[PDB]
Amino acid sequence: GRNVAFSNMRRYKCTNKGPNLIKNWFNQPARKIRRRQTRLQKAKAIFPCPLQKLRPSVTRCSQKFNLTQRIGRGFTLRELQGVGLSAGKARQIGIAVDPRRKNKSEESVARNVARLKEYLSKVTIFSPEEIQQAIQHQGVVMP
Amino acid sequence: EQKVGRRLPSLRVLNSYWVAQDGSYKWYEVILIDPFHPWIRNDPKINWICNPVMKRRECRGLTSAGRKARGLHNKGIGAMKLRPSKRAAWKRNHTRSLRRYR
Amino acid sequence: TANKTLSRKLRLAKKTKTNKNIPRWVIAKDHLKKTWNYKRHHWRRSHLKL
Amino acid sequence: AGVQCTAHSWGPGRAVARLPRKHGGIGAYANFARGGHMAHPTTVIRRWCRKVN
Amino acid sequence: SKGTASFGKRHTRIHGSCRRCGKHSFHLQKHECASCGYPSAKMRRYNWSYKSLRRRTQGTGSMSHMRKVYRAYNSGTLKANARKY
Amino acid sequence: MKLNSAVTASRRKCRKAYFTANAETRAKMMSSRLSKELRAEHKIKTMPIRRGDIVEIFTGGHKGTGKVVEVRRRDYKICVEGINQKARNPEAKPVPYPIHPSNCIIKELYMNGSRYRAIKRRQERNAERLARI
Amino acid sequence: LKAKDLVGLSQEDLQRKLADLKRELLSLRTMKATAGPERIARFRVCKKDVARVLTVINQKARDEARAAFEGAEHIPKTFRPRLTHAMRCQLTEKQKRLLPSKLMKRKLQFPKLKYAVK
RNA sequence: GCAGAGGCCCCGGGGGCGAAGGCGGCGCGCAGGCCCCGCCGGACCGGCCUCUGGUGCAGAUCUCGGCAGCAGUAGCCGCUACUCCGCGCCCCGGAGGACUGAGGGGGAGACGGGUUCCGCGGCGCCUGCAUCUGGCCGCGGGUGACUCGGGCCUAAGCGGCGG
RNA sequence: GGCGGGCCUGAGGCGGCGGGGGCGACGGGCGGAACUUAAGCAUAUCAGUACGCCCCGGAGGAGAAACCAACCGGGAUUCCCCGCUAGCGGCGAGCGACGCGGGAGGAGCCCGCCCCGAAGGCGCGCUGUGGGGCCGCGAGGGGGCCCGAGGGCCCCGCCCGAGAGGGUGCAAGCCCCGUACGGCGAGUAGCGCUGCUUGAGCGUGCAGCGCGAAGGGAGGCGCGGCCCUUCCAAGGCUAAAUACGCCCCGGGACCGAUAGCGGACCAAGUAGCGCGAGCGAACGGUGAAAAGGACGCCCUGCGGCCGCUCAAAAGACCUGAACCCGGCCGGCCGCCGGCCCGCCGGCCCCGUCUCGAAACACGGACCGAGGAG
RNA sequence: CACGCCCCGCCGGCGGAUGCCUCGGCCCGGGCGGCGACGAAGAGCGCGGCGGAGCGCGAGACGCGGUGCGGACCCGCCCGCCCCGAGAAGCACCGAUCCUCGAACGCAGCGCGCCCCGGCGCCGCCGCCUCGGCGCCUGC
Repeated sequence: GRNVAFSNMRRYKCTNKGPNLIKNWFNQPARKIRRRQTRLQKAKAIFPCPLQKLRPSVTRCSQKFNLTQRIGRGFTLRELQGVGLSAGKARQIGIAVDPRRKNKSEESVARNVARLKEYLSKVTIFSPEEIQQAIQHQGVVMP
Repeated sequence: EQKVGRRLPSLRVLNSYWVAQDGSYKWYEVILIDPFHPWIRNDPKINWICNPVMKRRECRGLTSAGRKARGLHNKGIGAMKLRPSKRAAWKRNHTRSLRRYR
Repeated sequence: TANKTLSRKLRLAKKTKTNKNIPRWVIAKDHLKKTWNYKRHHWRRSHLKL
Repeated sequence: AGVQCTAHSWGPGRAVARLPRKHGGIGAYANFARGGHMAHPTTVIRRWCRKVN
Repeated sequence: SKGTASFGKRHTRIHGSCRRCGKHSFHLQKHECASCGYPSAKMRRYNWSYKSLRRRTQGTGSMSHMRKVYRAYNSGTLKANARKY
Repeated sequence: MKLNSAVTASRRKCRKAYFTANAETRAKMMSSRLSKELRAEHKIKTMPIRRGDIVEIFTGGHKGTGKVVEVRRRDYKICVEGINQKARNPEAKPVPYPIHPSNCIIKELYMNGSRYRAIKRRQERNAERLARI
Repeated sequence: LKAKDLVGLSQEDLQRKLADLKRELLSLRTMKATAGPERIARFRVCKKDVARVLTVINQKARDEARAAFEGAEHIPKTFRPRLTHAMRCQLTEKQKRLLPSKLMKRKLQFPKLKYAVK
């Protein structure tokens, strides 16, 4: 006994019966191999196209992290006026669109409008050899 | 709905409306769909009923009444512990991961 | 049970038929060298259908 | 392992030892008894993986 | 007369062979099979004993129309599938 | 080594293969080195033993040369003519000594007709390997 | 017997061989009861032979009926494509991918373009 | 000391010129234990370093398997009982003597057993001694219905029922 | 009064087309314990657990805000890492989210309402259809010495994109198979009162009954008044990343026949036992090959004796421990010490509980295996 | 004296320990996700020249037919192939058969029908045909 800080553990539940609540991670190497092949098959399905898509630059939520920026669900319609594109066109060029997102600042529109402009400048669009030698983006676009 | 679904297992249950009520008994009018009629299978809007995942919507509480009892209709704080399912959310929270690299 | 039902008669019949020792040729064909059957039933020794 | 048996202790006054006894009177479900569940079974939960910085 | 004498008066047959399972468990008086589950559509598969389920289930016997159709999925019934669809 | 994963290196998986093999796989297992002359004529290193193939057994026990009189696929053994165990009596059932095909050298083989077509099949297939597969 | 010959015989003729083959089996069986056989070869072969005649008889009438109810839908149950219980009900790709007509106009408005980021 | 793993054993550790185990007998170590020898055995086995562990028994009215001494001991007394001569076995036939004693140890059925029925052979088992005997074993057989019973009808009952 | 024609509710029958039941898992919806823990025990706890019940599917459920937050903000779902806190609780024992952050993965939409109104999926429908994988080739080893047999030693070599392995009569890259190597939105929201649940606390989610709106919901302390920030409930669809048996494939620093599945055995859910629900054993190894026992000599017959086959009887089967027993040969014999060795001296039955055991305290007939931080 | 012990050393019994093995387990990852009225899962009977178990089948029964390999056997006797095609073992893959019960389907389970031999279950959906109603009307 003596000066032991009190245990905060929870007594084991359904140990030998009912729900299987022990889920050992013995497949961690295996899962990583499975995900890699699936990602590689997706990349092959559109060789010129990137596996992932351009995501908006958003300020991290809450005061503790509200001075750095993280990738988010999509660009708002006001941020799409900056690149002059409709929502459907944005999907065609790989821009994900969050129509729900509201910029909440005029400054927010500008960092996003710049990000949208770069994708449109960097992208090359093809509707034979060029597609074969295109080289797709590997990684999150412009992290 | 569950009583109608048992009486006709061949038919699929959509939603149910309310028709009348008396102090002794309430009368709810269910709307059911025949999943095999060529019209239904050859109609884009309702084709989702003939998917076999949607068999017995009412036995598995996947209707609106089910979504009210499970509380799925409430969203946000207060349903956080019932979204994947009432049972699954408890299961995910109460699991010893025992991650390998640990 | 001198009076019997046909269904009862044919399940008892199979038992009488299958109370047979392993054929000698089979014993030496498979080189089994273990004649017994072991599913053989003695009428007095065992109570079938119980 | 060894748990796939129905054994309940016979109880004192029958002369035999009080350990789980199968219907036959055959010892069962004991760390020592033939066919019994091991005293503490080996389990995958053991951390086969140490960690190095 | 509790033991030996009473057993002498057992000249009858409480249980008999049942159509669905073939085990000696159809009680003639109540026309029900304790292990087969006859006469209700659903069989008596109770979870309390797994030792009971592991005795008669799926795979414990013939499995004709199962093995044959599984084999054809491991061969060409999937080709017909696109044809039908 | 065994780069292909499917092949099994457990002794029990490998030995179950040897003891429970079907006949077509049993025959390939039951093969012997063709003689220097036969190897040159057909360009095939080893071929399956047949009911009447002359064989020279280098096995230390019961060695010698004789035609095959029978092949027992079940025990993977081949009974040869002229090679037998010592007989307790001057006249007795000739009891053959079973020899694994590995020991035999096929000095001459039953040509058959299928076996000239099969021997040409190997030579066509062997040719591809010689020119870089 | 050899199946190739059985296709050759006329359909009425095949039955005639079957009737003789059926009697040939009975007479063989009567001999077994009398025996107080020598791996009776005919008995084993004849038993397979009634099947052989029936199989060719069956192929004749199975293909004939399948052909007769060909153009027709509502085909006899056996000759209908076998599939499985699951496949029988499951909707075809062209019933599953049937989009509401309005979506089909908008879908075409912004079609897939291959793009590569530099 | 035990059991596996990653090394090592300076021409690549010891092995059918006999491995592990068995059995006696030495020497060593305070002791756990070790070592050699001979014989039985017949193909695997270690030393040293590091590593993991389902790792050391005299006991738990311990489990499970063998099994002693009691001990040629207790015991083979339900229903009167067999003997003689036929090889004479308790079997069979002949002759005596008796018993069950007509609510029969008699002739048969319902039920329960489910081939136990029969002819022939044989005692390997069993016949709680014996057997040449048989309910045992092998080997072949064996039950035939318009008129007897089921089926049928309803009784107590129990299913069915738009619901 | 009667009798037709439509419309509308309802009958019988036919045709086609579906439903049912099966899975020891995973997933949904339910009905739902108790031992246990609180060193007692009522709330609590086990546990939103077993079990009962009904459902699907290869996944399932979930899911495109009546969302979080309070910021120099995010922005469907699911799963992961993280904080295991905020809280709750005979504030006892215990219990217990989420939002952030870093990741896997990313996909959005439809109806009603509403405008047109058979333009339709037209024997219906204007109570509203319609539009807006297999197949294969596949390298290279000779003598000597010796053994029942080299896959043994001893000299020498050969092939390796193959020295993973298995087989073969002894330890085989080179004897065989292989292996490396190829190819072909209303009875609702709400409110009241009860029950049920949650960590949710003047209430997390639900339900019964009563009563029931219009701009209405939320912002984690209630109740009114005033603002703000944020969303549209009472209708639906939707891939992905997530789970898991039977089933098949590989690897095990796994167990090696009282072990490991109950079940390594030609016939294990079997032989059996129980009216039944149910319970459920035991049993692997001759050798290199059956060569599975020649010749005899015998015998009332059995059965023996020499031997035979065999490296070996290994002979109903490998090794063959202890207990215990029989022949033979020897002694008078427990332990410990001394001495040639049958004499002296010492020596109560161990383990255990206990102040106290040789105890007329208890467990142990023997012996082998299994047996507990 | 025997017996009984200890056996100084020697053979032989009963037993199955030990040591080695080894087509079996257990655990881990993969892959799969493939049942049913076109009768499932299960069960019951029957089927082998000599055939009891198990497996496999279904009166076409220890299989039959077609297709490609494959290439000489067939676990006992026997009979059967042997052959540059003639074709045993083996292997996939399609075509059929499929007896009673079983979700179990003319009604009971072991026996009874009724109809034209097609047959004959039930709950659905949607047509269709034949119909009732002092529902609502409209004529007569």
